[PDB]
Amino acid sequence: DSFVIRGDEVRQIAPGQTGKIADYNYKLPDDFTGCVIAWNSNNLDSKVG
Amino acid sequence: SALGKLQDVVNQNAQALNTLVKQLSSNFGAISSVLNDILSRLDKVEAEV
Repeated sequence: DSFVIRGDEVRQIAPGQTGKIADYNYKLPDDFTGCVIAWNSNNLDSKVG
Repeated sequence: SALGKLQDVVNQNAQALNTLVKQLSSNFGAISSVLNDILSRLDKVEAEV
């Protein structure tokens, strides 16, 4: 699942948590088996304008 | 004291039933003995313990 979120919203990806993003558009089940991969992309997605 | 054996058996059965019905009020290390007070005070990931 490829998606871009805020750096402060990384803690919401964990299952059984709270947050606006973790409860409205994306949510993981309580029996999720896998790994969460995330990295900084400031010099790739962000624009000066 | 002529019928002490039957009375003792009845008292033992009653005491066993009372202990079994009173063990529900114990906490056993939990936060409370009532499940409604636990399922309405914590989230769905910490109340499971």
